[PDB]
Amino acid sequence: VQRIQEKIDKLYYWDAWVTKLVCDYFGDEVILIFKDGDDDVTLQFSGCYKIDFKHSIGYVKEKSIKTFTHEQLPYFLHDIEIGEIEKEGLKLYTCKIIMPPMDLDIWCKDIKIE
Amino acid sequence: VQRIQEKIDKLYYWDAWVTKLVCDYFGDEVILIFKDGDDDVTLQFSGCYKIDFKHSIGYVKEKSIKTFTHEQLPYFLHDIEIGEIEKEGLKLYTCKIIMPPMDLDIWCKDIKIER
Amino acid sequence: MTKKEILEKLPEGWKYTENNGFVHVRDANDTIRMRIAPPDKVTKYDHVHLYDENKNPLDLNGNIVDAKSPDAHIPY
Amino acid sequence: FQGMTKKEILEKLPEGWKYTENNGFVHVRDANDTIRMRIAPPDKVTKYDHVHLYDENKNPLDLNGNIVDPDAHIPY
Ligand SMILES: [Mg+2]
Repeated sequence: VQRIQEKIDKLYYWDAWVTKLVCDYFGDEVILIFKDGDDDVTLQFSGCYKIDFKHSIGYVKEKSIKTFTHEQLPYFLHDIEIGEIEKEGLKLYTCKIIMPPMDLDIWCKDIKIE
Repeated sequence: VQRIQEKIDKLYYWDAWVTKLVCDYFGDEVILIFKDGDDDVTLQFSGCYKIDFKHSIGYVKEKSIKTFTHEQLPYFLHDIEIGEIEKEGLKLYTCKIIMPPMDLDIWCKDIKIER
Repeated sequence: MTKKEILEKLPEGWKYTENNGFVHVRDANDTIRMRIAPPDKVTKYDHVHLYDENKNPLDLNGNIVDAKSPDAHIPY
Repeated sequence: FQGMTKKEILEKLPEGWKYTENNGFVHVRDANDTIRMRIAPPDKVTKYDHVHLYDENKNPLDLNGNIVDPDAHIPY
């Protein structure tokens, strides 16, 4: 549980801009890319069984995010928290991400940084 | 709500195989493509503020979905239900989708059918 | 037949799985070949679905039918 | 204009700049909707309520408007 969790902390992600957040393949897979200096850190969550993205209603989007420039994107990382749960005998990692102005929760089978 | 809901019902989506389910752009947008005979109906949810994708734990995925064939995809449409909510004065559509073995819940600013 | 007698006469190395009243059956190639389903808005009864190796809706007699057809929804 | 409280930062916002606050995070963006300023509660490595400052191209600035990568985490 915690090897990956402080392997994430070793990225020194705090306050980093997120450039892409994609949930694909029928919610099997989540891709989060944030910038470390000028480079791209990828977080990849595979084997997902729960994907829950909550955007703050206080932060009203006046156009589709796809037509934002990276200059207009507000999303930045505040806390990534890893955990472990078991549901009907299935053990799953959990990740809760405070990337204001949205909240993310993922129950996945693997987490890997690229 | 019911205008939107009965355009959806007149698609006859029931038991349709779902070919693509995408949530992109910081959860701003959901794309669901299902097959109507040999034709493809796309549902698009834009200006989304909540996305809740829940997969059944009873149905264990033994490999990554991306390496599935379309023949091995289990997902089919069983019920789509449209509703309405307002939170801190912003009105939003709610969508619940029973796509066994997944359940989907989406709070969006617009819903659009294309085909 | 009941749900148990359909499932127990399953072919070759066909497997299956049940989740919240849906049964998904796949053959040895893990191709979905059959579903047992509770009623929905348009089909008001517990039904069976059957599918060839290319996911086409079949009737009792193995003929491809329109997924929309009543014949695709086979009571038990 | 360095020594301000958060309340006067939000009240003296420049021309055309709008802002939004939610769960103790404030985003201020200029007339081009470019994010220029963010106020944040403490996290694991910064343990004080801080200001973030950003140029026309979203680069981190220090108190002096000089572009920075520590100094980027500005008390108020
Ligand atoms: Mg900081």
